[PDB]
Amino acid sequence: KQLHSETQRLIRNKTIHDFF
Amino acid sequence: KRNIPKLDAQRLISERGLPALRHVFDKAKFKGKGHEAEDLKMLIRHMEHWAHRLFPKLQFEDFIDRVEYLGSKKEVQTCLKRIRLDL
Amino acid sequence: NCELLATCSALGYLEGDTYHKEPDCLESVKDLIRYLRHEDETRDVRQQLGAAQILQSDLLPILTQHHQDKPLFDAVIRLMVNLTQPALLCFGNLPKEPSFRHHFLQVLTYLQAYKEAFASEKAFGVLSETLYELLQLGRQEEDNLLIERILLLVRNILHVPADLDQEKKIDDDASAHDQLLWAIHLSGLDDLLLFLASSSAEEQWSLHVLEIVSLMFRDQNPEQLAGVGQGRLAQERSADFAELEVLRQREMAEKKTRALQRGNRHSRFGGSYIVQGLKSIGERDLIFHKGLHNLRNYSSDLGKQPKKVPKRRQAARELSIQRRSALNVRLFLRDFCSEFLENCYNRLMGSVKDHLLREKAQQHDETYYMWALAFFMAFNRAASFRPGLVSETLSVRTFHFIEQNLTNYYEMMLTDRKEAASWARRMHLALKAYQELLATVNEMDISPDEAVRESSRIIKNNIFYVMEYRELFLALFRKFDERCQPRSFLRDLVETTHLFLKMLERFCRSRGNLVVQEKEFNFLDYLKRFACSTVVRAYVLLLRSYQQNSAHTNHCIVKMLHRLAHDLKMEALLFQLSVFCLFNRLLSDPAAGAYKELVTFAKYILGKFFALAAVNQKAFVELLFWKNTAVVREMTEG
DNA sequence: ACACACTCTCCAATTCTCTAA
Repeated sequence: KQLHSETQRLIRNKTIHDFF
Repeated sequence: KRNIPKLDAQRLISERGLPALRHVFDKAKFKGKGHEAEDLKMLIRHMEHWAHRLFPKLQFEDFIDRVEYLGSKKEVQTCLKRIRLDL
Repeated sequence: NCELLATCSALGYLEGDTYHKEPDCLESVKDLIRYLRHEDETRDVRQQLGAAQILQSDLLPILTQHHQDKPLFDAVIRLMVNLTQPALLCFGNLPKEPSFRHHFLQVLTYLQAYKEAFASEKAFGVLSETLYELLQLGRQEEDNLLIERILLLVRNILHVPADLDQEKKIDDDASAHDQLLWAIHLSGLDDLLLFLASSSAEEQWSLHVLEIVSLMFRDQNPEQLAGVGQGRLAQERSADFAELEVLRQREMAEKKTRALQRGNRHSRFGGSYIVQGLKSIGERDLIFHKGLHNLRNYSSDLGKQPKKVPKRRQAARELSIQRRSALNVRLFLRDFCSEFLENCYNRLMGSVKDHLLREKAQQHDETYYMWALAFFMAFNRAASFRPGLVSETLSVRTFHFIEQNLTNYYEMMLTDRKEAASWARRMHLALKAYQELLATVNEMDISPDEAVRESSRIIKNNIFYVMEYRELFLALFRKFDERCQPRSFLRDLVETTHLFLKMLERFCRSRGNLVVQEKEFNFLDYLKRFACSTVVRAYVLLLRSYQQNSAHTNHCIVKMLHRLAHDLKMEALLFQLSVFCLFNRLLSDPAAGAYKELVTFAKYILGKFFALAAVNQKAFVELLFWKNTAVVREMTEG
């Protein structure tokens, strides 16, 4: 229980002139 | 007047229902391994035949829907306890 | 009628191709506004203006030719913005009253005509030039208002739906929406959308651009859109000849089966037979009046008409159908989509998420934000670009946000009966987006990079440790209903379930045991929850359309069904007469060769049934009824 | 005397709501 839970828990520009 | 017939629980637990079902298959025969398709055809043939005894008005699929709904009622459980095991 | 038709004439007149306004045209449009300011709730002035065709007759010439008068241009734009506002917003809903329904339909008819009228590229060209000038200011409140109303004008034009029922066009032809979209490209107006989406300071307009872009792409799914290429001409030509061939072949085969079933002599040739020993519903043997050949496939129900359903007993149905636009439009859309993903997605999503978090009193529509991420992530994945192109959305906050939204929609669908249909639609949209998130984390596992793989493990770890994601599927299956949701929702739900179980199984293999929110986990115990007979009823319903279901759909459902029956030993739960009827039809169809897995699974479970039936005759009763878990386990004991 | 078209009624099936098993 404890060890698996612990180890698994511990994982957690352009202007408009340019366009148009 | 307006004596419309319909399939309710008391009709479903009558002789042409579950009792007739219990006795229809004891004359039948089945071929088993590699013949499951044919056995299913035979089973459905007898089932459509039996269903037509109980209420000759509905199509078979519609009848199955009525039985599926009507199976919920305690009245058929009072008969099911007899059909299962013995009276 | 005549009053408006007489007075509205004041705006001007047309000389060949030169339009001449009246010297008091501005006061005239002000009077048109005064009419609308005192319009009836039936929208009578709008119907009158539509009947007089003022917008088509005068306003388009005024905008194209007389736009140099900026006050007049502004007046005309705001007038038609009010006139073009979508009917659902004007009436507030599709009316229940037949009189208001007729007025709604007529208003929408005029809006459809306006949408067709707006197809002239000159309008979009002037609008784009005007907007290009306005953005050079880096302005007055009236300038911002003109930008606002320009964007809203094109929004309103795009928004009113196309009558595909009126058009009835074949695929690769252009609908009204398609032609108008092509006109957007031909005007160059699309470039301004990409500028507005990419420029940081224009964030207030980016929220509108999201609605514009999402309105454009509605007919094309991103996977098939990513599929397109210059060789598609020969591909469609050859494929269509093949499709026509198989269609003709199928009709021929079916005809011949019917022809053999019918007798050869004419319909008055007669005869009568007694089926000796087969008793009637009455006391005596059946008398058969039909042709001799019919007894080869006899079932007594063949003469009966179906049961007449009540009006309110009918299930839900789709109001929509799949389509493809013209190849020119498809190519343009693909280019625009590629450029948006290349330049604009992450910045626009950050801006929209910022506005949705901050501006809650303004009640912005979150469904567009979820639509856009669902669409662009799918396009990106279909093209299999680097995950960096969609970086902003790759975080835990998205999963929590959409879970609370989807569960809110679920709770509202249950509680708010008066709007349960719309709540169901909102919930369905959220589910679709969530499925794409799962597909995305699944994809990056098979990438070559350890860093993104570790990020994938982090996300999946949180999703499986927390309760909500693993409980949610059971919550949806528990409350699925034929009036509430159509079968498309069920397809999406079960396929997402298969994907979730696949990733869960792969994650559980990492250690000797997985601990979760606190208890030691067990994959088989989690799967035991799905042994509820209601879930099986939903699965059987989805299985009735196996020939119309996709290959992926059929694979997913049959894989999950075999696992649940075999490994949990809950096989007897599938002993049902409805299922057996479907199995009978399945094995009767000559197309069975295409469905090897399904027919072999069917024969396997029927073998189990007949093996039990040979020992215990009570199975013929149990076949009529649904089982509680205890009954499923008790049937083998007897 | 024997067939269509139309109008109209009353009986009881389907669902909402409250309650017990």
